Amino acid sequence: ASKLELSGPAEPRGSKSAQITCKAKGFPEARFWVFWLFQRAAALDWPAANFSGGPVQFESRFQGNASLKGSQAQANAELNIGALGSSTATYRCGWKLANGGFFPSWGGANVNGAAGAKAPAVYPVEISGAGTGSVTLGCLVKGYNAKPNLTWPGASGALTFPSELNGALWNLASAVTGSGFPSATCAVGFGAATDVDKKVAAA
Amino acid sequence: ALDINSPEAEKNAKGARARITCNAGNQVGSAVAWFNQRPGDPASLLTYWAATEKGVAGKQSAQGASTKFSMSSAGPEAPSLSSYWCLLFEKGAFSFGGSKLNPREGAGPQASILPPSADLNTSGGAAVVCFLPNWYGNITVQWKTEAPQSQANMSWPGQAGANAAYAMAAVLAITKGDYGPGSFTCNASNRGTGPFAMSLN
Amino acid sequence: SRLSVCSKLCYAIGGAPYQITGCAIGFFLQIYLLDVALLDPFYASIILFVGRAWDAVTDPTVGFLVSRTPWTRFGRMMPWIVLSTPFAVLCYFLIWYVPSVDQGKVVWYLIFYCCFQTLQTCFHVPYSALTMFISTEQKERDSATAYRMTVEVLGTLIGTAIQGQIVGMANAPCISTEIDLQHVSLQDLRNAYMIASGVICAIYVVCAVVLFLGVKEQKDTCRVRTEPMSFFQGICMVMGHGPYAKLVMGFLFTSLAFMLLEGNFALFCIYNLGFRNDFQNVLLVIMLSATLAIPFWQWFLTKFGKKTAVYIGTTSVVPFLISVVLVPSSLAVTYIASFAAGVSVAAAFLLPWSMLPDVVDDFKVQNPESQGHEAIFYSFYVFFTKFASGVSLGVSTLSLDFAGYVTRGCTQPGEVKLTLKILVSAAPIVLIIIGLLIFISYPINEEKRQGNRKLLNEQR
Ligand SMILES: CCCCCCCCCCCCO[C@@H]1O[C@H](CO)[C@@H](O[C@H]2O[C@H](CO)[C@@H](O)[C@H](O)[C@H]2O)[C@H](O)[C@H]1O
Ligand SMILES: CCCCCCCCCCCCO[C@@H]1O[C@H](CO)[C@@H](O[C@H]2O[C@H](CO)[C@@H](O)[C@H](O)[C@H]2O)[C@H](O)[C@H]1O
Ligand SMILES: CCCCCCCCCCCCO[C@@H]1O[C@H](CO)[C@@H](O[C@H]2O[C@H](CO)[C@@H](O)[C@H](O)[C@H]2O)[C@H](O)[C@H]1O
Ligand SMILES: CCCCCCCCCCCCO[C@@H]1O[C@H](CO)[C@@H](O[C@H]2O[C@H](CO)[C@@H](O)[C@H](O)[C@H]2O)[C@H](O)[C@H]1O
Ligand SMILES: CCCCCCCCCCCCO[C@@H]1O[C@H](CO)[C@@H](O[C@H]2O[C@H](CO)[C@@H](O)[C@H](O)[C@H]2O)[C@H](O)[C@H]1O
Ligand SMILES: CCCCCCCCCCCCO[C@@H]1O[C@H](CO)[C@@H](O[C@H]2O[C@H](CO)[C@@H](O)[C@H](O)[C@H]2O)[C@H](O)[C@H]1O
Ligand SMILES: CCCCCCCCCCCCO[C@@H]1O[C@H](CO)[C@@H](O[C@H]2O[C@H](CO)[C@@H](O)[C@H](O)[C@H]2O)[C@H](O)[C@H]1O
Ligand SMILES: CCCCCCCCCCCCO[C@@H]1O[C@H](CO)[C@@H](O[C@H]2O[C@H](CO)[C@@H](O)[C@H](O)[C@H]2O)[C@H](O)[C@H]1O
Ligand SMILES: CCCCCCCCCCCCO[C@@H]1O[C@H](CO)[C@@H](O[C@H]2O[C@H](CO)[C@@H](O)[C@H](O)[C@H]2O)[C@H](O)[C@H]1O
Ligand SMILES: CCCCCCCCCCCCO[C@@H]1O[C@H](CO)[C@@H](O[C@H]2O[C@H](CO)[C@@H](O)[C@H](O)[C@H]2O)[C@H](O)[C@H]1O
Repeated sequence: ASKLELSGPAEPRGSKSAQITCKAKGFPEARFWVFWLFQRAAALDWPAANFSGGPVQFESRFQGNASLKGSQAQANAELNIGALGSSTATYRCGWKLANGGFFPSWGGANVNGAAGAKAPAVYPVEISGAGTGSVTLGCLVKGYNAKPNLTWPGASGALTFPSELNGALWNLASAVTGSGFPSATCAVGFGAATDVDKKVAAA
Repeated sequence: ALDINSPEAEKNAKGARARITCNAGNQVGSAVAWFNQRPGDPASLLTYWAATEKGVAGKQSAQGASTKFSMSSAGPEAPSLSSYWCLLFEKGAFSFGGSKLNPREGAGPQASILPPSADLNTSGGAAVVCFLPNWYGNITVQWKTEAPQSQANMSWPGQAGANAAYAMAAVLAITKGDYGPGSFTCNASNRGTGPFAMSLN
Repeated sequence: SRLSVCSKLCYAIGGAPYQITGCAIGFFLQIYLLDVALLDPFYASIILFVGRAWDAVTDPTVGFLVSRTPWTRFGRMMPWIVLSTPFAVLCYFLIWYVPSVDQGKVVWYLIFYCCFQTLQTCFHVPYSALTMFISTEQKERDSATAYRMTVEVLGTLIGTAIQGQIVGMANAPCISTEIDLQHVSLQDLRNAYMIASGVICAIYVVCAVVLFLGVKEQKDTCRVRTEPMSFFQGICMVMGHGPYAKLVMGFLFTSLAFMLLEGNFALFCIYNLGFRNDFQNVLLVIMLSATLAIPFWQWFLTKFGKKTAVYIGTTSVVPFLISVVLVPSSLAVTYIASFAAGVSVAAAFLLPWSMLPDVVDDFKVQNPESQGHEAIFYSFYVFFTKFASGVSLGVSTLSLDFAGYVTRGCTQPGEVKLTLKILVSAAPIVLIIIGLLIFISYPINEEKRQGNRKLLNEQR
C-alpha cells in the first residue's frame, strides 16, 4: 500500500538547518506530487509541493524558507528548512490524488527548534495546612528539554498537565486527589538519564 | 489564496449527531475534502468532493453546494471524538480550517492552591501552583498577590476519558527577592457564580 | 401497396433518436464524466468501455430475440419500439444526472448506461429490421433507406447542435492546481446537461410517436422468410472471401480512427487548443462540414472513380491531424482544420459504403448461394466497431488517469497534454495508415473487375 515513512524528531539550534525525509512506497513517486504540511498547535498549513520528476511549487509564505527536492533514484522526497526559531511544528508529507488535489496518504514528523539540554528539577508541592475528605497533592517538574513521564506508585487519579515553555525550558505539574495520606511519592522518568523520585511530605 | 473557515473550534455531542460546518471564503464548486485526525496521528481523508467517502465508516456523511459545507456524524462514537479539518482543492494554495468534538457533561469546578516547596525556596525560586482538576467548560484564573499579576503560565489538559471533565494548572514563578508582597490568592471564574478564591499567607 | 412519401418520412424520422443520442453521448460523455460528474478517470474509463461493450454484446442478442418475436396485433417490431422508448428516455435522462451518492457514482453510471444501451438496442434493431416489413418492393425499401440515411445525417448534426449549444456558455469554474500556481456555478453546468437530455428525450418520444403513426406492418413478410441458423457458418464463409474481409478490416480500422477522435476531441479542444468555451462550436463546425461534404464526395465517387477516392478521403485528414498538434492554431486555423476534418469524416463514411456494392457483386459471383451477404457483414462491422471503439475510449481515459489528468482543472500538466496530442495525432494516424494499407490489397479494383462481375450478374 502507499505509505510514507519519515525521519525521526529533529532538534536544531536557533538558526540551523533541518532536512526532513519522506520515503515513499506503493506508488511510482515520479507520477504524483508529494506535498508538505506544517501543523503548529492544531492548525494545518501548506508549505509547498514537489513533483518528483520536475517542478516544485511553494507557498508565498515559505518562499526561501522551505526547499523541496526529490531523489527520484530512490523513493525519497526531502524538505530542507532554512533559518529557524518559530518553525517548531509537525511536518507531514502527503501526496495528492493524481486528479483531485486532496491528500490520501500522510506521514508525521516533529521538529523542535530550541536550545539546551538539561535535567529536570522535582519540587513536591503539598498542602497548606488544610484537609476535608479527599485532598489534592502535587508534583512540579521544572527545567528540562525533552519529553518526560511522571508517575505515581500504582495510584490512578493523577492529572499530568501538558508541559509549557518558560524561557528555553519546559515546566509541568501533576495533581492527585488522594483520600487517605499514609505515604505518597512522585516519580519522574526523563530521557536524559534522570529518574528522580521524591516523596511529598506534610505542611 | 481562498480562506477556509470552520466556525466552531469545539463542538459538544455525546451519541446522537454532529454537524461540523466549513465556510469557504470563495465559491469552491463543491470541492471540499475532510480529514479526521486523532491526537498524535496524521490526518486521515474522510470525504472528498464534499460528498464522497474513502474507505470510511458509513456514519460520516457530508453535504454542501458551494461556500457552505457540512460533515454529519449520525452515530458518533468514542473514536469519532477527534479533530476534524476541511480542505479546499479548488485553488492552487490549499487551505485548512480546524475543528474538534468532545462529549457533554454537567459542571462544577474545584480549586486548590499550593505554596512553593522548601527545596525550591532554597534554589532561588518560588512557584505557587493553582490546580483546577475537574470542571466542564472554559475557565479563567486570576492571581492576586494583593494585586493582579500577569506573569503566570497556564496549561490545560484534554478531556478525561472517565470523568469527561477538563483541568487546568496555573504556575506563578517569583524570585525569592520579590517574594514579600503579602498573601497570594488564586481566583477561578467558571460558568458558575462567584470567585473560587483559595489563598495562602 | 406503394409506400407514401409521408410514410417514408415518418420511418426516417423514427431513426433520428438513435443518431442524436449516440452523437451526444460519443461527443460529450467523456468530458461529462471527467469534468461534470467529477469521476476519477479510472472510474470514467470502466464506464465507457463497459457501456460500449454492452452495446456490442446486446445488438446480436436483441436481434435474435426480434427474430423470434411472434406477430402481435400491432406488429413484429412496433411492440419493441413502443415498450422500449418510455424506459429508454428514462435511462438516457438518468445517464446525465449526477446523483447524491456517498460512494458508487460509477455503479450508477454503469447501470444506467448499460440499461440505456439495452433499451435503445431494443429500439434500433427492430427499427433496422422494419425496412424489410414496411414494403415488399425493393425500390420502396431503397427509397426508405435513402430517407433514413439523410435523416440519420441530419440527426447527427442536430444532436451535436442541441447538446453543444446547451452545455456551452454555462461553463463551471476551473479547479486550478499546482502547475497553475505562479457568476456561473458547477450546478449551473450540470442542470444545463439535464436540460439538454430533456430536450433530446422530448425528441426521442416525439420521434417514437411519429414512428408509431406513419408506419404500418403488412405482415405478408414475402411469404416464406428465411431465418438465421448458420450464423457461425455464414460468418466464416463471409470472412473467407478476400474482398469482403479486406473491406471489413479497412472500414473497421478507419472507423476506429474516427471513433477515437469522436471522444477525445472535446478534451483535446478544451485542454490543448485553449477552447474551453468554443469547443462546442468547433465540433458543430466539423459536423456542419460533414453535412455539406457528403454530396461533394458523391460527385467525386463519379468524377475520379472510387479507388483514388478512398485513397485520398481517409488520408485527407492526416496533414491536418499533424498540423493541429504542431501549429499553434489560435482562432481561425483550428476552424480551418475543423472544416478539413469535416470533409474527411464525410469521406471516410460515404466512400466505403460506395465500395460495398462492388464487393457484394463479387461475392455473389464467387458464391452464388446467398446467406446474409449484407446483413452478416453489417452486424460484424457494427459489433467490432462498437467493441473496439469502447476499448479505445477506455484506454484513452485510463491513459489520461495515468498521465495525471486533473478534474476540470484549467491547464492540464504536460503529460496529459502529451497524451491528448498522441490520442489525436499518433493513434488515429496509425489506425488510418493500417486501414489504407489494408485497402491497398483490394483485388476488386472497382470497375476494373466489379463491372465484369456485373456482367456475371447479367449472366446468372
Ligand atoms: C464486467 C463488469 C464490470 C464491473 C465493473 C465494477 C467496477 C465498480 C465496482 C464497485 C467499486 C469498487 O471499488 C471499491 O470496492 C470496495 C469493495 O466493494 C468498496 O469499498 C468498500 O469499503 C467499505 C469498508 O467499510 C465496505 O463496508 C463497503 O462494502 C465498500 O464500500 C467500494 O465499492 C470501493 O472502494
Ligand atoms: C475490464 C473490466 C473492469 C471491471 C472492474 C475492474 C476494476 C478493478 C479496480 C476495482 C477497485 C478500484 O479501486 C482502486 O482502489 C482505490 C482506493 O484504494 C480507488 O481510489 C482511487 O480513486 C479515488 C477517486 O475517486 C481516490 O480518492 C483514491 O485516493 C484513489 O486511490 C481507485 O478507484 C482504484 O485504484
Ligand atoms: C423522462 C425523464 C424524466 C424521468 C424522471 C427523472 C427524475 C430524476 C430523479 C432522480 C432522483 C434520484 O437521485 C438520486 O437517486 C439515488 C437513488 O439511490 C438517491 O440516493 C440515495 O441513495 C444513496 C446511497 O448511498 C445515499 O446517498 C442516500 O440514501 C440517497 O442519496 C437520491 O434520490 C439521489 O442521490
Ligand atoms: C423517478 C426515478 C427514481 C430514481 C430511480 C433510481 C434507481 C436506483 C439506482 C440507484 C443506485 C445508487 O447508487 C448506489 O449507491 C450505493 C451506496 O453508495 C452503492 O453501493 C456501494 O457502496 C456499498 C457500501 O455500503 C457497497 O455495496 C459498495 O461499495 C457499492 O455497492 C451502489 O453500488 C450504487 O449503485
Ligand atoms: C419531430 C421533428 C424533429 C426530428 C429531427 C430530425 C428531422 C430532420 C428533418 C428531415 C426532413 C427532410 O426530408 C428529406 O425530404 C427529401 C424529399 O422530400 C428526401 O430526399 C430524397 O427524396 C427522393 C425520393 O424520390 C429520394 O430518391 C432521394 O434519395 C432524396 O432526394 C430526403 O432524403 C429527406 O431527408
Ligand atoms: C429539434 C428540437 C430543437 C430544440 C432546441 C431548443 C430547445 C430549448 C433549448 C434550451 C433552452 C436554453 O435556455 C437557456 O439554458 C440555460 C441552461 O443553464 C437556462 O438557465 C437556467 O436554466 C435552469 C432553469 O430553472 C435554472 O435552474 C438554472 O439556474 C439556469 O441554468 C435557461 O433556461 C436559458 O438561459
Ligand atoms: C423541452 C424542455 C425540456 C425540459 C428539461 C427539464 C430537465 C430538467 C432541467 C431542470 C432545471 C431546473 O433546475 C433544477 O433546480 C433544482 C433546485 O436547485 C436542482 O435540484 C438541486 O437541489 C439540491 C439543492 O441544491 C441539490 O441536491 C442539487 O443541487 C439538486 O438536486 C436541480 O438539479 C435542477 O435540475
Ligand atoms: C418528455 C421527456 C421529459 C424530460 C424532462 C423531465 C424532467 C423532470 C424533472 C427532472 C429535474 C431534475 O432535477 C432533479 O429532480 C428530482 C426530483 O424529481 C430531485 O430528486 C431529489 O428529490 C428529493 C427532494 O424532493 C431529494 O430528497 C432527493 O435527494 C432526490 O431524489 C433532484 O434534487 C433534482 O436534481
Ligand atoms: C443544424 C442546426 C443549426 C444550428 C447552428 C447554430 C445554433 C447555435 C446558435 C445560437 C446563438 C444564440 O446564442 C446566443 O448568441 C450568442 C452569439 O455570440 C452566443 O455566444 C456564443 O455563441 C457563438 C456562436 O453561436 C460563439 O461566438 C461563442 O460560442 C459565443 O459567443 C450565446 O451562446 C448566446 O447569447
Ligand atoms: C487504441 C490505442 C489507444 C491509444 C493509447 C495512447 C496512450 C499514449 C501513452 C502516453 C504515455 C502516458 O504516460 C506518461 O508519458 C510520459 C512521457 O513523457 C511518461 O513520463 C515518463 O517518461 C519520461 C521520458 O519520456 C521521463 O521524463 C520519465 O521517465 C517519466 O516522466 C510517463 O510514462 C507518463 O507520465
